[PDB]
Amino acid sequence: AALPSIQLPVDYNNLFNEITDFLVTFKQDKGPKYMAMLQKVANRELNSVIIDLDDILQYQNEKFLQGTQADDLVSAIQQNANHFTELFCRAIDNNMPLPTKEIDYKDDVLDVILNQRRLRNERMLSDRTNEIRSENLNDALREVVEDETELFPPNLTRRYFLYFKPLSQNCARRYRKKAISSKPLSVRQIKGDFLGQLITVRGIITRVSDVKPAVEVIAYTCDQCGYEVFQEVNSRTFTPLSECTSEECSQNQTKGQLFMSTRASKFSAFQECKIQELSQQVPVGHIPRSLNIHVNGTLVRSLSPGDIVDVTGIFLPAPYTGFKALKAGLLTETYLEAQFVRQHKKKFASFSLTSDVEERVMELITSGDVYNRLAKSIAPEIYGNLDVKKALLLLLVGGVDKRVGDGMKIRGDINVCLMGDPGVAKSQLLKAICKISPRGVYTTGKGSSGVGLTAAVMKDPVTDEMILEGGALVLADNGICCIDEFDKMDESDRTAIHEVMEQQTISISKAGINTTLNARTSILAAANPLYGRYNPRLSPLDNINLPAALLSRFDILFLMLDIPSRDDDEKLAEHVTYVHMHNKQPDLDFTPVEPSKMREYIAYAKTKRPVMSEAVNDYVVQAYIRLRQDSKREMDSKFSFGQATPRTLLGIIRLSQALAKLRLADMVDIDDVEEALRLVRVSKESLYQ
Amino acid sequence: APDAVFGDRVRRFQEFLDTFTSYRDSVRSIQVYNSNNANILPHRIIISLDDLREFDRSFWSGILVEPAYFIPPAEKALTDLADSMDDHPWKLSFKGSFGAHALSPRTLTAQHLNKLVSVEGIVTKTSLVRPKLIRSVHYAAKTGRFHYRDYTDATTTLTTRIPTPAIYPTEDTEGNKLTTEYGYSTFIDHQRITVQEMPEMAPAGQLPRSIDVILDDDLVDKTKPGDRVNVVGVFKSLGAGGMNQSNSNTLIGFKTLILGNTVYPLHARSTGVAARQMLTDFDIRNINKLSKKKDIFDILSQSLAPSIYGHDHIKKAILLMLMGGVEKNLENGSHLRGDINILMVGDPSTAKSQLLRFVLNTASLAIATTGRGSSGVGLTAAVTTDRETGERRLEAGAMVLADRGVVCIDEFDKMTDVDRVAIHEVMEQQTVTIAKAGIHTTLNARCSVIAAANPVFGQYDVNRDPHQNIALPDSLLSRFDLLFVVTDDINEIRDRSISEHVLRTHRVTIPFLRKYVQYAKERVIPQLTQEAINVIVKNYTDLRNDDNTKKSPITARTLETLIRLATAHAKVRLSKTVNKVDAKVAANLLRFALL
Amino acid sequence: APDAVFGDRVRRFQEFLDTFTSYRDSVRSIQVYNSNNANILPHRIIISLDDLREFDRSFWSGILVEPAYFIPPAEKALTDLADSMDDHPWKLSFKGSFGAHALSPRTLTAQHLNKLVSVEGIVTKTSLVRPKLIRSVHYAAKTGRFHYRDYTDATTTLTTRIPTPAIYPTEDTEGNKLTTEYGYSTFIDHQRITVQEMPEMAPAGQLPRSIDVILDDDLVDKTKPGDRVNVVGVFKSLGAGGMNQSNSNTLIGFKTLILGNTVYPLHARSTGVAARQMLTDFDIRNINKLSKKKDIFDILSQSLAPSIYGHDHIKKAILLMLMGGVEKNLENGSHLRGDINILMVGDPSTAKSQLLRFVLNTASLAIATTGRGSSGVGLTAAVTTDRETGERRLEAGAMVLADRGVVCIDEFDKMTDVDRVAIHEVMEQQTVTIAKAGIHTTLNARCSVIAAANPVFGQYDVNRDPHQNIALPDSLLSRFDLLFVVTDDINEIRDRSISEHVLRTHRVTIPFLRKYVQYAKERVIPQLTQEAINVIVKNYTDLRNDDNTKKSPITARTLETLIRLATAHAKVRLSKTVNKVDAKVAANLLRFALL
DNA sequence: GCATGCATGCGCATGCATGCATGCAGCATGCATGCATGCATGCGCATGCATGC
Ligand SMILES: Nc1ncnc2c1ncn2[C@@H]1O[C@H](COP(=O)(O)OP(=O)(O)O)[C@@H](O)[C@H]1O
Ligand SMILES: Nc1ncnc2c1ncn2[C@@H]1O[C@H](COP(=O)(O)OP(=O)(O)O)[C@@H](O)[C@H]1O
Ligand SMILES: Nc1ncnc2c1ncn2[C@@H]1O[C@H](COP(=O)(O)OP(=O)(O)O)[C@@H](O)[C@H]1O
Ligand SMILES: [Mg+2]
Ligand SMILES: [Mg+2]
Ligand SMILES: [Mg+2]
Ligand SMILES: [Zn+2]
Repeated sequence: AALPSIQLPVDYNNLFNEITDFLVTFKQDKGPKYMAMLQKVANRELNSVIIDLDDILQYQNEKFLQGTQADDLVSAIQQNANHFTELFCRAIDNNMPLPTKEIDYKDDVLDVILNQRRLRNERMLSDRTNEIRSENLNDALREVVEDETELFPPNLTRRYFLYFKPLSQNCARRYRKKAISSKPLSVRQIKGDFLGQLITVRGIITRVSDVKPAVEVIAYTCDQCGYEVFQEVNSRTFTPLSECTSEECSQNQTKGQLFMSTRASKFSAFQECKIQELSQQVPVGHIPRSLNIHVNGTLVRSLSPGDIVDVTGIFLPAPYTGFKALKAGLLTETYLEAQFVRQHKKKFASFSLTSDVEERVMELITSGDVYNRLAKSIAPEIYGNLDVKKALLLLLVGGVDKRVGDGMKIRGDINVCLMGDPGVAKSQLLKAICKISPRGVYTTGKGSSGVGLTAAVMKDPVTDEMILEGGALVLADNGICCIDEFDKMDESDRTAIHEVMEQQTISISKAGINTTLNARTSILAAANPLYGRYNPRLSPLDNINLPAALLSRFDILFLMLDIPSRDDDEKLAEHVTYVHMHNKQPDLDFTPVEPSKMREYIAYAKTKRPVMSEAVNDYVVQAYIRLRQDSKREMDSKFSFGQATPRTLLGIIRLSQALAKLRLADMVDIDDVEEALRLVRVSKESLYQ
Repeated sequence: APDAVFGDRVRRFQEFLDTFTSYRDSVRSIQVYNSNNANILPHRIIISLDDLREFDRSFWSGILVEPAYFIPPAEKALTDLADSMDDHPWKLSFKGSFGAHALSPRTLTAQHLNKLVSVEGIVTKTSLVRPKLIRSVHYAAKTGRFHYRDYTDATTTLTTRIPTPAIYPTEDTEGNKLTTEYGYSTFIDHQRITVQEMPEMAPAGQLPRSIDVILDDDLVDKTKPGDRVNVVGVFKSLGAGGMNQSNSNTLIGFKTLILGNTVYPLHARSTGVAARQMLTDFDIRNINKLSKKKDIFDILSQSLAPSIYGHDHIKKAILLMLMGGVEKNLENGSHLRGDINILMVGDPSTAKSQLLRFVLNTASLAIATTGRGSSGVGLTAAVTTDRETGERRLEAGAMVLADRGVVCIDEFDKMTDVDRVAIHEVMEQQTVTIAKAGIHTTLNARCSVIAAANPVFGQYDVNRDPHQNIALPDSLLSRFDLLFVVTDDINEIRDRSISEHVLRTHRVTIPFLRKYVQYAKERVIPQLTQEAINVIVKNYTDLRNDDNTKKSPITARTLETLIRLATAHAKVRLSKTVNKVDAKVAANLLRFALL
Repeated sequence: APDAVFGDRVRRFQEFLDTFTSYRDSVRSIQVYNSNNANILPHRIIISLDDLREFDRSFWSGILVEPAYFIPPAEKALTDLADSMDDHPWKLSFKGSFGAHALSPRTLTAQHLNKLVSVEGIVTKTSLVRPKLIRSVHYAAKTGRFHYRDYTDATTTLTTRIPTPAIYPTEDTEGNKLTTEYGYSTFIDHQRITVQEMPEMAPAGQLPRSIDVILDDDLVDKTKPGDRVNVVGVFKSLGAGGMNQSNSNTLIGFKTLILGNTVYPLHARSTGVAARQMLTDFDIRNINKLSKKKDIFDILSQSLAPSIYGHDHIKKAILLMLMGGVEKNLENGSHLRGDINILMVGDPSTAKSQLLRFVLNTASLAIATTGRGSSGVGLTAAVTTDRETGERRLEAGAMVLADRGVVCIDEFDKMTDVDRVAIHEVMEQQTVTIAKAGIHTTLNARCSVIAAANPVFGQYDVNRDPHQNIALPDSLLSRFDLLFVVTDDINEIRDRSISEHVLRTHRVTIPFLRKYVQYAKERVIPQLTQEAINVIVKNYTDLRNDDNTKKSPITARTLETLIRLATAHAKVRLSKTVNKVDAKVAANLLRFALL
């Protein structure tokens, strides 16, 4: 016959029973975990449920090891994820406990409406039962009652979202299984055979659309019969109804006109994102490709441009959208549906103390000598350069912003310029810092210019509104911007960095745009003398091209020269040759700290805000007076990169605050200012050889 | 229903496969590999048209002239043999001489329709690999049954068939609702490409001709734009050329395209496709024997461009560049370069361009460029384009295509700062960074560079220091691993000798050299040794603390260059570790270059 | 494509056939016979619905209520079993109890549509057996190849299918002409009949109801008009009841009919179907044992109509008539009669009608008639009718239906000359001749006759000679082999005894007797013997040359009658030759009848 | 034997199922065209860069 039938090794009743038992039975190594979660959900302190597959695997293995049979719910979900969502939703709805807290005036309108709907359901059921019993024409009575009455379906009474998360490699390895759902893949490797599965993709985000309401069920109200009509929608477009469909209007001769009711509708928060290949995954001589991701519900706003992430999702198809003339059969377009996001570098803003972080941080601080121990751990394969490594660490930590009132503001970030002879690993240090930073961006001269920095006006494909796409500076907001070949930049770009490093903003006034952008970022610049090697026979300011004011506005400026020395050359050569012969550093008395723990400690330190007192103020003013008195004589002899100015005092203050924060103290101390002055002094040591 | 001629052709092709015994064992090997490893191999093999001609001329002509009647029988015979020999359907590909059926997009006319053809050209644009729906599966809630349906279209079969446009089911036969099973459905890939006549053969001043091609399943992503390609397939016509219905329009004709079934990339000079040769056991024995002699480096060095006189050190340097060093990546994520770079400055009749062209011709993957010929985006791939799908992206440039290969630059001094700054990053970090409106990416550009330049005063002057004679940024000169200076001085004996040599010309082989280079670069990766460590340390210290006037400055780049040269010489030696001899050769060559 | 439910049902029916082993050996026997005898047997088997119910009730109800989904699987299972067990498709027939699915054309309503039914009725009109074209074969002259095509219609399967109206091919695909091969094509028979409610069960004074039936292949010529038939089939509906297109007419409904799959003729009184029984080895042993007892004739004669008193000689005569003699045909083409005829004349309360009705009830094929009930054409079948094909033909009458059987005539003396002249030919030549407009034929009417008549004066009178009491033409009397005269004379003892016998009644079995007569009439054919020849010669001479006044004349018909009685008594004895005892018994019986 | 009445066959009117065409009118449908949309194109201006003086 037409539409034959086929037999598969899948039974849904057994799986549903197993789901119910799992939801009501699981215990982690207190009552059931998921039952407590449901109690919170009913009490209205939660919105999302996360189902982990490691729990399911543990449940299955526990059932097996003691003999009783169990099905491979893990494999079933992995292969046909999209179908189990409804099974889980129904299983949960069959078990949701009652609310233990009354509904008050400080609750959500959504919850109010849901409660009203449930009470109304109970009212019709009771009324129908009473009416039927009155006739004198209990399971049969109940059954006829459900059969002869209309209700609000469960989906219009649910209040929570449900998501899955993949199987951990550790758990699969311990249980002797192969975690397919948690093997990272590139957009290159995702082919058609993977459709309908739960898979993990490793990539870098490039574009994210704004959050907008996506409709799932439209609601209309009929004034004639007082009914509510619900129309499902699962397409990119739909058609509104005109005439009633309720039973009364259907039977009657005069039908009422439907109207639209936004509040009763069922909306979803929807975003679309574009993910791109990583460099190391692209084959030789090819261009990276992209992929489309959809985010629905409470998982929105979890992705921002420039993030390197692992996204778990269900791979689903979509209707074809190319030209008709090139269509050959039933071609389809693909996308990923998001379920779980894992960042490769945890943002500072999301910091929160906890036993696991506490033990590691206390271990590190107990080990002692935190300052030097961290400083030596930045790019440990580069020899020497301890002072610049310390300065870079202080730049990473940052200072303290100050809100002085009356609308004014004082920056709290540190700006560093390295200026050196060729072949001293400036680019290596730049790249290492950009990698260690959680929002570090990297740039090189003519590669990016104009709208490459700042932002440009474009039109969103998803929505029909105009938007601004940011450049490197906006992408590096609340982070580090590393610039190579600083002196080769164009005048417009130089002015852009000028204004950013002045007041953390960028003003644009051009055809079709009149606005200001926020660029709360730190600057780490690299530069090379104007004649290649430094010429001691010429003044420092004539040895460089950038404007003296631009040099001055930097908090820290280092000069790096290559003076041959038969002693230190031996040490450097031994270091480099050891680094090549192995893949590790040579020192054995020092153990470097990994970037994860470094980020942990820096994030913790950023929570502090030390303050300044009178003794330190007196010391600072005396030091500033002495330094300002001295610098004038040097500048007169044309042997200084710049005269001392109040920006120097502000830089000293910021460095002292950063050192205090690193020490993890609310109180600043004289030794911090001592170290800051030591650094700012040694900044120009090589100029006096 | 069964057809007598169809069965007869099946039997005849079965006899062919029986008389020839390579394809049976090939199929057995494919099945054995798949069974053992469960990666999976496709169910396809290749046949020799020459063998077919020798066996049965009638069947040969039948396949060549009427594939629609002769291929499906052979495919069925192959499938039957595979299913019989084993403890999806299989497919066929063709190699051999096509005689008059080897054409080009310009010489492909309507008289070749429905006949198997082989076209050569350059890929101009590919399409996005999309899945195609074949079989759909559904589940019934009210009954607990699984239903399915099948689909097909015009391009999946050679013989015309009566359309059967089955609809997508949403209800059961009884009226119940249906649920879709994406994981239990079946999808197949599909791509479309365009091929154009090569620019080395197309008429000049005349617009080019192009032809479409459709690829399916396991032939879906075997090429990229800009490749030289040879495609063997069936040239077919589809649809009705406006005949059906009135269709008053008469201008349009019949749609045509190729149901491609074999695709081959071809190597060419100044192209992104690398050359690769198959190595035989005789080749391996010969190369391994040759490696054991003591003057192998000298022999290989002299083998290069024997038509030119002298320049032994430059020949050795070119060989070292070809072999290359080794690059290191640390767990932290740091990258350490392993390529080599060469610059030559000399008098204007010293065969600089000749050596440049020789390296272009012999290198497996090389791209040639001149000073002002390519500028701006043409070098860094900084151009942006977009299709009708709305997405913008990049298309590769000189150095980007040159990844893992060689770039020859002629008239080097003629460049500008806008692109010298750009090439700084390529020569040191081996990456390219782009940031335009809506694009922020990074492209790997791991390539080596050979360049030649002229002195400022026409002829090299010995009365001035090298700075005035070269006049190039010191930072740039630092990035080049080796710099050579060559001057022609008149001398009766040398002039005599070059005269006899040139007159001789005017009245080891390269292929074996290429095989040697391929094996050496693919198989062996040596490691450092304490002896070499000490030798390099001593030599670098001496150079840094010597007062002699040099042509180039000294940095840590010199130490890294010494290490790279030692490793490359070890690679030439085919040893697993660098040695004192290799270190000394590297030091001696560097000293000769500098002094 | 394959269907899971179809496969499950096939496997279940396979299990049924495995558990029940009779059908397997039946199929093996059919194949054995068809192989050995090359007449060919068809591929059809009968299944028991009772066994199906006992095995699987759900499957039983499935077949009963939805045959369209359950039968084809069973047919496929049977075909598979046959093709597996052997060293066309096969078909099924159903017997057993149909419960509420046994109906009649009056009680057959729309609620039974698509359900397996069993109807009973009388065949009213059969149709002409025509061949149906299935597969056509053609030959191409220009190319020397044979093509073919297949055809189908709506009535060849239970399940609906998408129409595929292929056309008759006259040309090749290339344009060549084609020549048909009538000898290599394939044709199948086809017939349509109509069944009506029985006349003994339909309400009196009401018009009857009828239903059509379609038969195909080997069920094509199993019945004739006027027969009692039970047909088991599938009640089905075809076409669209004017729904498609406008078709403004609403009076007509859906066409319906039965795709019959089993046909059974049934025996009834005064009907053209002969009754037959199946003889078991127990039956044969009992009959053969009984054969050896000396008083077998006496016991058999007494067994008939034990409710009546006396008439022993008449019972003997009726038994002799039932057994019958032998008819002879010579190489010349002459025919010699072998039947017997009986006439009874008696007083009006002598159970004549009772004996006559007993013979009607017991004889395998008997037809009953009254004096004036049937007249003219009704006896000789001389009626002429025609269909819409335009041809005229004959439809059989009483004696024509009575071929090889018995005719009971009651109130014989009320007939007329016009039909007594007709019956003369039937009694003597055993043939009927008709010569009407466009009809000149001759029908075989080999039947025996038993008749009863009343004396002229109400009661037989002994004071007058037999002629005045009988008053029938001497020619007619000569044709009756035996004539009996029976009178009731009052007598105290006889009246007493008949009284007790009748009162006893008012307060060997027949089936075994019927089996006995069937076996005797089918198996034994005796021959004449010189002893009987001499005895009959002497008896005939004496009778012809005696002076006693007889009740009937004497001719050579009397000698032939002696022969027939002797042969029939030998048949009763189951001896292969007549004997002196049989001759003497025949002579004694005839002498008693005449005197 | 002789006269009548009933059945029976012959002849004369007529209605009635099949099967076909023809003029006609109705109804789905292709076809003219009316349009917004998104895209690529060239088309000058501002200007950073290289060159000559
Ligand atoms: N102090 C050092 N220790 C180890 N390697 C170094 C050091 N200084 C320079 N190098 C090497 O020299 C190269 C300098 O390249 P780069 O990082 O671009 O610096 P620059 O821009 O000054 O040339 C690097 O590849 C690095 O490995
Ligand atoms: N060392 C040499 N031995 C033989 N021939 C040479 C040598 N140097 C130059 N020539 C000849 O002189 C010509 C130089 O051409 P070209 O390579 O264009 O000059 P250049 O490279 O110096 O610009 C070549 O055709 C080559 O045959
Ligand atoms: N010899 C007999 N033995 C028993 N019953 C007889 C006998 N003769 C007549 N009868 C009874 O008398 C009735 C005669 O009915 P019927 O056969 O119509 O009379 P007839 O045959 O003389 O015309 C029957 O019902 C039968 O039972
Ligand atoms: Mg650098
Ligand atoms: Mg040249
Ligand atoms: Mg009677
Ligand atoms: Zn309504």
